Amino acid sequence: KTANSGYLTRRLVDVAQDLVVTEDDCGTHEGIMMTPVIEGGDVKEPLRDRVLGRVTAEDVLKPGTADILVPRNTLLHEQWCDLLEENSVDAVKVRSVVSCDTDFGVCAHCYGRDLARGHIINKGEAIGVIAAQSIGEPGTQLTM
Amino acid sequence: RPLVPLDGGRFATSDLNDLYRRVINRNNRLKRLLDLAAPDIIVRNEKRMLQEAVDALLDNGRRGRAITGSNKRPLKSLADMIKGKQGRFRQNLLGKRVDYSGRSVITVGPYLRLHQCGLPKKMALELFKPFIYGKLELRGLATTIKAAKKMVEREEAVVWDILDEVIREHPVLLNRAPTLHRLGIQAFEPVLIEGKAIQLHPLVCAAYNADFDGDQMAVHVPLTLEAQLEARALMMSTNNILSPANGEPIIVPSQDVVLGLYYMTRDCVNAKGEGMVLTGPKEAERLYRSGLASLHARVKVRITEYEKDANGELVAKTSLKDTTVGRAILWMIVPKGLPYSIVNQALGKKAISKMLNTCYRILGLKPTVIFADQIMYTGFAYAARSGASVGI
Amino acid sequence: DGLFCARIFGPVKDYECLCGKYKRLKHRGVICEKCGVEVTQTKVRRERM
Amino acid sequence: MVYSYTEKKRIRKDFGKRPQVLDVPYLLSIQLDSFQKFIEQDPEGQYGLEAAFRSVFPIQSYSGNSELQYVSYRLGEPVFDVQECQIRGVTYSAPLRVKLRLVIYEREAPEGTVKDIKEQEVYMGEIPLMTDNGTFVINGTERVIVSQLHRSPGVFFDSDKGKTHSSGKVLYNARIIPYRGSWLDFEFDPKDNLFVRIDRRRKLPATIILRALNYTTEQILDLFFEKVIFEIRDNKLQMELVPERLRGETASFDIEANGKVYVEKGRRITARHIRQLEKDDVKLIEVPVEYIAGKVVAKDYIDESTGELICAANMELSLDLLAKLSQSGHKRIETLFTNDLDHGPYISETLRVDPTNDRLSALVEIYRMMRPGEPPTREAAESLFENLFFSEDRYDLSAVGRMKFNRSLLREEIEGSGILSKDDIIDVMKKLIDIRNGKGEVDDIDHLGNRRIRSVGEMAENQFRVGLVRVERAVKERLSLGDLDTLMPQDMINAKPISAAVKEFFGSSQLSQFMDQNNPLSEITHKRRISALGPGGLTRERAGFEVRDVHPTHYGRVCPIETPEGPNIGLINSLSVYAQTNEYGFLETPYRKVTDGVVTDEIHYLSAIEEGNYVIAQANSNLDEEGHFVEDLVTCRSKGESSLFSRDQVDYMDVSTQQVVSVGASLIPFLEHDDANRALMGANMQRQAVPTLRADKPLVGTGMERAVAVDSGVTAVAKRGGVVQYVDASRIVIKVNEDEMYPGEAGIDIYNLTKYTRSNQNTCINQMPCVSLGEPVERGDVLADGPSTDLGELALGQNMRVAFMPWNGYNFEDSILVSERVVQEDRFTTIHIQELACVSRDTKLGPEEITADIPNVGEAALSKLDESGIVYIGAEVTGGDILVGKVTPKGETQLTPEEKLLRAIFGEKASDVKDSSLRVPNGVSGTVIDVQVFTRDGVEKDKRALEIEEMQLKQAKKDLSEELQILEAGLFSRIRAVLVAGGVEAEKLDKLPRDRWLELGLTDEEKQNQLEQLAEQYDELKHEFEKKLEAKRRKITQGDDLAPGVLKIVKVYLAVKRRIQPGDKMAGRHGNKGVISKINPIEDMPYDENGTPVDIVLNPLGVPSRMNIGQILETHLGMAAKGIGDKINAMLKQQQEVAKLREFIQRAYDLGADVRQKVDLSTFSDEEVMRLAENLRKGMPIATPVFDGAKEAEIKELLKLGDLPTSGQIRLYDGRTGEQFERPVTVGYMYMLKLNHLVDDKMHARSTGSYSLVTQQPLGGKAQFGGQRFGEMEVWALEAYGAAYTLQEMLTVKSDDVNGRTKMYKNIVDGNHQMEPGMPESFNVLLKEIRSLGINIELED
Amino acid sequence: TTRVLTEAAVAGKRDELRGLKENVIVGRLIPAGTGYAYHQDRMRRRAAG
DNA sequence: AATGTGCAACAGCATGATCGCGGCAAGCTGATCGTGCAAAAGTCGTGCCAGC
RNA sequence: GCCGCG
Ligand SMILES: [Mg+2]
Ligand SMILES: [Zn+2]
Ligand SMILES: [Zn+2]
Repeated sequence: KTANSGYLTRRLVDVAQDLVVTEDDCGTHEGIMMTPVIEGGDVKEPLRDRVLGRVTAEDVLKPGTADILVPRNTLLHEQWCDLLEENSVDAVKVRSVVSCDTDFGVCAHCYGRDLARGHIINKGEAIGVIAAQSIGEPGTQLTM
Repeated sequence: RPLVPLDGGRFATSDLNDLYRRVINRNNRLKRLLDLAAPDIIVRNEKRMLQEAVDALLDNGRRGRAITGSNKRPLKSLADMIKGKQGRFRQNLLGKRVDYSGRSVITVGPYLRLHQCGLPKKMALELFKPFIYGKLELRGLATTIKAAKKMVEREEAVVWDILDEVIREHPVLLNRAPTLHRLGIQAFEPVLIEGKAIQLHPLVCAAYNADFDGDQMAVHVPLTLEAQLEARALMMSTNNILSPANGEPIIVPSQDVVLGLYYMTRDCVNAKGEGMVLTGPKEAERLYRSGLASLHARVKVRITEYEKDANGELVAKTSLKDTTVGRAILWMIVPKGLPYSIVNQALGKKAISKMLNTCYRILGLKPTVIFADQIMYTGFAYAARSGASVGI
Repeated sequence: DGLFCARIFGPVKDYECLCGKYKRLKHRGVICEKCGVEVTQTKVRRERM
Repeated sequence: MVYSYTEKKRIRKDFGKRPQVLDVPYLLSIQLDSFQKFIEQDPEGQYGLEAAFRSVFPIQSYSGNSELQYVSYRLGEPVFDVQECQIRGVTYSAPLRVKLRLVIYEREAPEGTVKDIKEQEVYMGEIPLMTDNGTFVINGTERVIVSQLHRSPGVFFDSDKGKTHSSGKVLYNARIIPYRGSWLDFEFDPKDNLFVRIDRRRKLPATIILRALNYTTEQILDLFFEKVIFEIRDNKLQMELVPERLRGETASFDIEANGKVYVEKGRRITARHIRQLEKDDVKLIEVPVEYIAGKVVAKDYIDESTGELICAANMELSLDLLAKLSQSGHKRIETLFTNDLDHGPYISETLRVDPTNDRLSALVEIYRMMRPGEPPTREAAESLFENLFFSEDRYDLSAVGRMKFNRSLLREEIEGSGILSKDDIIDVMKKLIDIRNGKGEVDDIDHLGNRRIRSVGEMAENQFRVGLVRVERAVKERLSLGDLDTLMPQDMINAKPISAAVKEFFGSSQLSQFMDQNNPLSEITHKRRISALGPGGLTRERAGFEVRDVHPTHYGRVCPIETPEGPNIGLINSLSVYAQTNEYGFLETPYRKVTDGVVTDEIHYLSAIEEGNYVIAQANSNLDEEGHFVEDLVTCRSKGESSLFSRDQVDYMDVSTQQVVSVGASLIPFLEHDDANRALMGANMQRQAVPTLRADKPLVGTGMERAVAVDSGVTAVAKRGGVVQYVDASRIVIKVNEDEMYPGEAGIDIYNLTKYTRSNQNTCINQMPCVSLGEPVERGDVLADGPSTDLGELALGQNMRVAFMPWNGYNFEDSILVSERVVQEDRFTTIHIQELACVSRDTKLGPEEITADIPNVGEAALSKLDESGIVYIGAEVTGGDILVGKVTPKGETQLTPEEKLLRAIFGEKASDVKDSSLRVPNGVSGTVIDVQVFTRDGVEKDKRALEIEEMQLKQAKKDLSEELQILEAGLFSRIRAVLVAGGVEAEKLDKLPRDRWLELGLTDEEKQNQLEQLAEQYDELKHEFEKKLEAKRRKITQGDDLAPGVLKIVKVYLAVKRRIQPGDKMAGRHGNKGVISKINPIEDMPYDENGTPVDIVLNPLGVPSRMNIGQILETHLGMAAKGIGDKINAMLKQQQEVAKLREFIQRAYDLGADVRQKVDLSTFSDEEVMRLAENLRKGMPIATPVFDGAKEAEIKELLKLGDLPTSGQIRLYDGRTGEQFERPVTVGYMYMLKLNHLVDDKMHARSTGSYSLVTQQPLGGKAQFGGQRFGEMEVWALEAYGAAYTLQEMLTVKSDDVNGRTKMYKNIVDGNHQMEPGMPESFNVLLKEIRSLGINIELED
Repeated sequence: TTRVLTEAAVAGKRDELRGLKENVIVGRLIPAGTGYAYHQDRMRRRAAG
């Protein structure tokens, strides 16, 4: 299976090589709606895991109408995640890289914070190779 | 397309030379028979043969099931020998064998810091030859470059001192063979050791997927000012603590460190010392080390915690806590600002990574590095003190 | 006029030309009467086509 | 008697529990037997050289009336024995001398001969021979030849798993594989069409070959189908009744039996109606005309009125043709079954597809298909088809092929023609058809009844046969142009093709590889190896999951544990201990017969096929004294499965408990407590252990160590053991006892031990004697133990006091912490020997001379060189000191005055000649062991040559004079007895020499008969001694006939003692490996209450996640054994009286719960008991067989006897702080090995070196000063970091930028650390390579 | 590579060396990380002339 | 009601199938003739003057 | 081409 893993990671690296963070903020309103990953009778992915270190694309509303909890275009860190877990937020609209609409790259805000360091990502970080390596480092432990 | 040399003065024609010679032969024969008013069929046959030869030269293996020769193996034509595996894999495109590089077996050094590695003095003095030449020439020891080369060859004691000097703040970067992710190549400050095996800090092992059962690592020297700053500020083991795939810390205690931390922070119903009251962790360590109390004994200890509730300020609270001797001893290691509730458990490799994560998210980077080093030290020490063993 | 040639592809050894008519650094870019070899750095054996 | 002399010296405590029926075999039967069958004469041409010779000879010219008749052959005596042959570097081989004669026949008189020239033998070829250990010393190497596992020739049906067309339709294909030739394939098209594939070409309709065998359409339809008859008389149109065939069918109309209704229209189709119809005897009955509409006419009825007829086979019938045949008088019409219930429409479709129906048409079609060139002329197609199949020479499947062919088709006969007939193709086609219908089943291809083993003999025979046919094609030519003067040497003997083919196979082949030399275990494992690769085998990439898996028939034939790890897993295996080969070559395994309910002792060897039907018991089944089974319901294997069966149902029983595991894996004690993968790694790791300075027996063994040590051949084993007469560190001389003696010339046995000698892996091969003096020795005892052997018992490691505990992180992961006492006691110190060679070869400018005087080199370097220019024996060299001084001359003929001044001031050479001397390669050290200078015939002898030759003469005469002295002493004794019988002068007769002038004459009879015969015998003895000594001296001193260019060869040996160090790799035999981390001082290690410190500290965390409980059990058993040894050594220290020592040793040996070992010291006298106790002082070498060894209770009670804690754990005190560790620590004695992976050969570093001519990048690997490869993924990681400048310097300056390298070096030496990058040469090379195509690529601005 | 070069050779296209593998092959600073800053200086000069 | 067109199934062919590292032999194996003549170049046996 | 190492 190591040969298959190596070939897969080669393909991923080559498809994703030409992608670096080039802009501070594209300014788009587009985003991706995120909800806890649920199937059947058990919880699999809580919203805290799926939203941590991402930038909100729209204002999050408490079930009480017309109460702005966290403002638009902000980075969610452990404090924000804990605050939204204290309330009952269930779906959060956070911008993702598939809607950055910038040319030959990705906005530093559409892409969340880099997982290696707590701060938001800096311009010029080659994120395609990092993503390919992260996806391809496992696979040697996937039972095919 | 160099010619293969052989025994004596005889030379062996290589692949492309054979293909070119064949093409030239057929072209010359066709040219000579064109002017002889040869019949149409022989001219046609020679034209076909020339076309076939040119195709075999330009890309062998198709249209004629290869042309082979002298080994019953297809001949390596122009297309096949582009670059290694026909692409740019081997001798281009990130495939270069690099100079100023070495390789050796890795062993465990528990005395190291998080940013240090062990480099043999024989492996150095060979990676750092031009630097040592420069230092010898600049100190006035060897004026001519020949004198410096001879002095390094004879390896006097002054060469060793100068080598120790040039190593001082020059990070060298080690990597393991299957560099799966980016944490598989990291820059450490070398420490010269008398040996032949590279000594690797245990904590980083999980990043490398490296066990000390015959693994080998390669050492590269970043011989430039910009490269040195890049190794120090981008590839240092103190820089990449969290894995850039999920954000969870990747330099975490493993194996013996976890066993030591778990054995230290446990309790038993009856032990030496029960409900005894201690003025602080120092008294707990004194009681354990001198033998008047057990690591698992349950006591009441006066503990002072620090909170960062104020805006960037640490405020202290002192309280009497029901804990064990081992947890109190461990508390002398946690940096100020973390609650005592992170120690009042068993710390089974899930609490310890969580406590490192909270240290990173609350205190910063450098206190977390100091904390990780101290955790590894104390875990090894108390695992050895524990004497845990497997029996039938 | 061979596959390995000295009139083309440049010289074989340093600045020396075949037959040793002009073989030194004093002569440069000169083509011998006997052999069409020119005196140059013989690193052009990797470039002349 | 009960115990041999060598076993009496140290008796292991076997744990047994089950008597062994048959002992382990030779362990080398495969290679020795295969080569013996290949070489030895056979009066029937069954196998070997004689078989090939009878296959080829006799051969005659094309009606030339001249023949070569073959009569027997012979192999000459080898010129050099294996020792000298390995020393010089020549192949160990023997000549072939074949006796053949010419017969020239009469041209005028048919079948008559006119000339018969019977010349002597003619020489061709040089056949290598295998030594007594099963190795071919060729070109001065070892070169074991590995057995091959391939597909036995025959017929194989396959199902391709039924996923080809994604329609779910299963396609069955049959394949005929010859031993030598081209295969046949029959395949099914999902549209249900037969297809035939010859030589794996495109598919063709199958009926072409049937037409090619002179088979008409009617005949093939009759052969491949059964035919029924429809009778239409008086418009009745009756049908024959076949109730068996009418199983599933719908009644289209009323069915009446003899005018009475039997089955209604669409009535019940159950078996009851069929049985009722069959019970009633009913003749043919009328049937509706609608049913016959779908039928197809089989035969071709002929009209009696006109020649026109309906011969269209595979055609249906119309209403008009019914009237036509009625007019023609066709009362009965033959039509095939056309019934699809179990059968089906087949064959007819293929013939409908292809319209050819004539033999010539089929032959021309197949000739065009096979050969797409020129069409034939009735002669090329026929010859081509003859050459494919039913050809005596072009096609041949061997006897195993014919056997498999007959068995697959259930034919009673087994022996048959090794060539295809016309009927077997029909039979295999019908078998494919029937397996399609459902009768029969597809067979497994991995089954060991379908995989054969080719050993050395068969492959050598095949290569010799290839060479032989090649020589025959040549010798056939000349016979038409040869007169009566031609002789066999001139008969185109042509030794060159034969010798070239055999040497090419033996030296450079896929399955003839360097034999590993670490330990005797790795040797013995490599010798008995099964390889699935090879010429006629399969490649690594072309093998799927299924081929490299463990098939249920692998039980007692192929080891399930021992196999390489990464690429070759499952493709390389080792035979089990007991597996052998059939007469055909399939693997068989011993078993014990069961009669009634008892287990008898007769042993039957069962193959893979035969064992499938018998019910086979298990090795560990309890038995009573009478042999019956203790329990009624026992475990068994019936057909590739296992279950519980009754006591009277079984048919065979396992012979022993080592049947499953190989020789390598049967050495791991407590194997049953190890994970299968960890056991695999341990077995593969035992073979890499390096022999140590001193062998140390395993305290915990298995008992197979004696077998490995003895049958590996490294040791010296007696063959006519009597009483040892002389012992030396080099020789052992034994006087054979009188009970066995060859009459005449008396006889003694001399064993010359091989002293320090390099192995293939550059270890040391050393033999030291085991016997002292006057010690009786029996046949089969060991005299000297080779590398890593102790008293004839395999000892490839050392016993180390191992404590399982984490220690300050120094045994993190798998690292191993070692005490300084291990280094101090010189354990794990290994001697490594290296080769260096120098050649004095001729040159255009003159001859190369080896002289001590080397120009330009001073006296200091020449200090270690003698007057001949070669280093002194025992000189310690390192770095680059000169070993031999060789001088290369230079050509100078334009005599110039400056050279005159140079020649005048300095010597006559004036250092004109260059020097090219042998220097130690850098980084190598050692002491010179031996120098092996060889000289050419005619060239003057070197100074050291006379010394070496005189040493050889002195050794030869010293070794040969012993028998001379014995014989002369015997003759003198006989003469003394004779003179005592008459005229005895007592000591005076012994005072004078020559028996005091033969004691005059004395009596007439004694003088004429006794004295004369004694003198005659004495003078004949003197003469034979003189002549044999002269012959030996002439043999030793001669000029070697080396290569034409070379005039002198010099070989220098170096030896260096590598001591253990942190980087070194150490491992136990339970898969637990590691590298050392620290060499702790003695006082820092943990110690027990007795103050004795441990030697090795291991990590316990490596036990539970790896599942090696063999580790812990071996540790406890070693602790118990060392406890008993300590008790014995204590009772020996205080000089305790013998009887109590005997009683204690008896108590130790009488332990265990019903063990089969019954060693009793009552029969032992005092001396042997004292010797044994002194031998058990270090510990009791107790042994546990593989799967039935020591139990928990036995280990605990063994510990109890030695006054050790039964828990196996003691209290350990810290060596640095003195505090007791909180928990008890497991301490014992584990037997550890030092693998060949040392940091001395694995540390490398480079800063500048030599670069490749093209691409100008650094070379690769050590021994060439290479740089580490910055591969693709490394650059990916650097890009992920964002490291642009480091990446740029790694891509241009460090590697490929030609000017960037020099600029960067100058900047560093200056101290600038500036890059100044540039243009990699690799990209310029790529641009030139692309431009050399028809493509223009440039650099724009 | 046979297919990619063939379609590139016919179309007569150019690379412009914008990605990472293009710059690594020719030994230039990659446009990511510490080389990102250097690549921006070159881009503005190209636009300005 | 016979006819032409567009869509789909089956066969053949191209492509690629992890990264480093260490050690050992044997192939690595490799030739276009002669031609017979001027034309040139070189070489050899011989005689020359200049130094001791 | 073979063998092994992680
Ligand atoms: Mg490893
Ligand atoms: Zn964006
Ligand atoms: Zn010239």
